[PDB]
Order: sequence, then C-alpha cells, then structure tokens
Amino acid sequence: ALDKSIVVNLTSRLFADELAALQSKIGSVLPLGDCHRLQNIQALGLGCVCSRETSPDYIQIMQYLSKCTLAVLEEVRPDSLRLTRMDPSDNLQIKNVYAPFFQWDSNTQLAVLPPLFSRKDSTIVLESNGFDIVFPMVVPQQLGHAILQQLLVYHIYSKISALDLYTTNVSFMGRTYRLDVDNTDPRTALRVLDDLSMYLCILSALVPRGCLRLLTALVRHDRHPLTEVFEGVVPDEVTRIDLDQLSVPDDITRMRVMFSYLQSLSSIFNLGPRLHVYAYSAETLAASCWYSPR
Amino acid sequence: PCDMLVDLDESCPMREPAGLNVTIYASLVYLRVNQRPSMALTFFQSGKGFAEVVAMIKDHFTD
Amino acid sequence: ECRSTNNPWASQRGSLGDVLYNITFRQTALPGMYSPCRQFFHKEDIMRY
Repeated sequence: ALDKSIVVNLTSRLFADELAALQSKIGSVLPLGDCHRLQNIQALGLGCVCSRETSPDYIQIMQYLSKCTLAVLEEVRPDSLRLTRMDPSDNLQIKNVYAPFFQWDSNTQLAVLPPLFSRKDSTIVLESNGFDIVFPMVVPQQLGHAILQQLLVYHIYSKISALDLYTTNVSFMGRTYRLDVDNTDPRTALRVLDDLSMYLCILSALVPRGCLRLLTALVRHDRHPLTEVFEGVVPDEVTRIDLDQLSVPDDITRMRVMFSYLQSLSSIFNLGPRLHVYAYSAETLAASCWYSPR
Repeated sequence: PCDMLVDLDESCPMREPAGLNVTIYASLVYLRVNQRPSMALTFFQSGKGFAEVVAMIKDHFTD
Repeated sequence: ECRSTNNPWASQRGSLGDVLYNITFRQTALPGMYSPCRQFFHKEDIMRY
C-alpha cells in the first residue's frame, strides 16, 4: 500500500527556545504547499497568506485552506521537522493540543479554521531562519459555523460605521470569546457578502404567504421558547404581505424554489475540509478519524 | 471537446498551492435565445474547493 | 577632513536619500524590482557587518 511522510530540510540549527514550543505541540495539524517528501520550511507555514506586515483577511486565509494538502507532525528533531500526511480517505490518529481548549468525545465532528482568537498564541516565530509558522485551529462544526457567522456579521457592521460587544463576540453554551480583529482586509470578506445580497433578496421575492400568515397567528399570543426574537410584537412588514388570499398550488411552486436555493447556501457557508471522528480517547487526547475533502 | 471545456486556473502568475486533486465540474445553464428557451452546458476544471468555484462560475456567466 | 560630508542630501539623518531608500523589501505577488541604491541607505542591513 501507500506511504505518506514529509521530512522537512532546514538550513539552520534551531535554538532551545523554539524547540520547546514545537515539542509541546507535537501532534498538530498544519497545511503545506507541495506533495513531496523533501520540502522547504517556507511552505509549512500558513504564514504565506497570513503575515505580520500585510493585513490578513481571514476569509481569504480560509479560502486558501481548502486548496492545500494538510499534515500532522511526528517528530521535531533539532535540524529537520518530520511530518505525516493526510489523504482521502484514510483513518489517522489526531491529537488536539489546541490552546482555546474544547472537549470532544466519540462520534464527534470537526473542521479546520484559521487562528481567530489569539494570533500571538497560535503563531510561533522562528528568528533562526526568519520565517514564521502559523498553526491553524480545528473546531467542531457547531462552533466551526458560529465563528464564520459572527465574522460575516462583523464586516456588515464595520462598513455601516463609515460597538464591539455585539459584533466581535462568539457565543456558546457556557463560554464567550473574542474574535481577533485589529487589521483585517474586508474586501475578500465582502465578495462573500456581495453574493449574500444576491441570494437573500431572491429569497425575499418567493416568500410563501401561508408561512407569513402562520406567524401572524403565532407570535401574537401563542408564545414559544424559540420565537423570543420578535419579543411579542409583529414586524411592520409581515402585516403588509398577507393581504392576498391563500391558495395551495401557488405556494407549491414557491416552496420548491425556496427548497432549491437553500441548497445553494451550502456554497457560501462552506467550512474547509471536514473530519469525521469515530473514536476519541479522553485522558490521552488522541482520536481516530477519516479525512474527507469537500 | 476543447470547445465545451472552460479552464479555471489560469494566471500569468502575476502563487497558488499544488495538491493531489483537480476536479472536473459540469454546468448547465438555463437561458433564452430568440425569445425561445434553450440550455447551455459547459465544463470546468479546477482544484480550488467548492466554496471558490461557485463564486468563479458566477463571474464567468455574468453577462 | 577638510569637510564633513560631500552631499547633505544623502548623509543627513532625515535627508531625501533616507526618505526614498531606507525601506526594507516588501513582497507582493506582482514582481518587485531592484534598486542599487538600497545597499548604501539601509541602517538595518549595514549593522549586520
């Protein structure tokens, strides 16, 4: 069968300082450029798209991430980095040392994200060779989605300012977090938002009338736990659309096209490659998972 | 046929990663010509991931 | 020793040579081009020697 291993040649002996950080994160996922055994250090970083002096754009970095082949480390020798590889469709041991710590279990789900909480904590610099290395973050899909939800909401409401507690905070059961935005290039994050303005005003044209009349019967008295968004008051717009008579075969043709455009929103809310964990050990922090590029 | 295929990764470069995988996509476009409905089927070739190519296909069919 | 400095538009600490030419190299996808004068007007690279 197949071999997969990448040993990274390197032109200077590393110091004991940076050897201690790389020894601490010995099981870690990071992308790299080319699919070969021997490799320069300038491909191993995610820092070829996320630099210090250039303003990073986290969507473009994430857009960059689904192109690259991914890799897991095996050893850190004082000269050479030795890594193993991730290919479809192979079962592999994965071991999270990822610093904003979350808990996994057996039969969980994962996805790879750029560093979005602490760049200084997740990037170590190599002064010996001058090139810095950026580690990505692996997140379960629920917070994997909910960070990209808050990041798209941010770039809408930074443009309107042309304050922070509603825009830059990712919410979750038990914890709240801070997204890292000081210098972001919004332009690659806005062509995503330009295509959202395409889908969302088409979805406002084919709204079913029976589902709007269902809310005018619902939110006025029938209060439910998950309808507290409207706070007990109907919007002014929903009363204006339901003036027509309801007819069933009109909404049959509407709810098919409502169904088919919600197939398209997969393409604009995509994460990177996904990781299907089938067995996860708790006290050892390792796992087992098969890699699927989509 | 060389006529139907539309390549997608083409640059001066004016740098992109290599990989193991480049995927041929099909497309089929509903349109109207001479006030009569007609279709158009083209092919696409890129290893960019599904999140980019849907944005790259829309720029091809802008007109 | 009959004079300090031949031109005061290169050697003076904020002069027009220092304004144009002290800047470290910035990579871009478009190909950057070469400047021979950047050898003499750079405080960071000369301290390597």
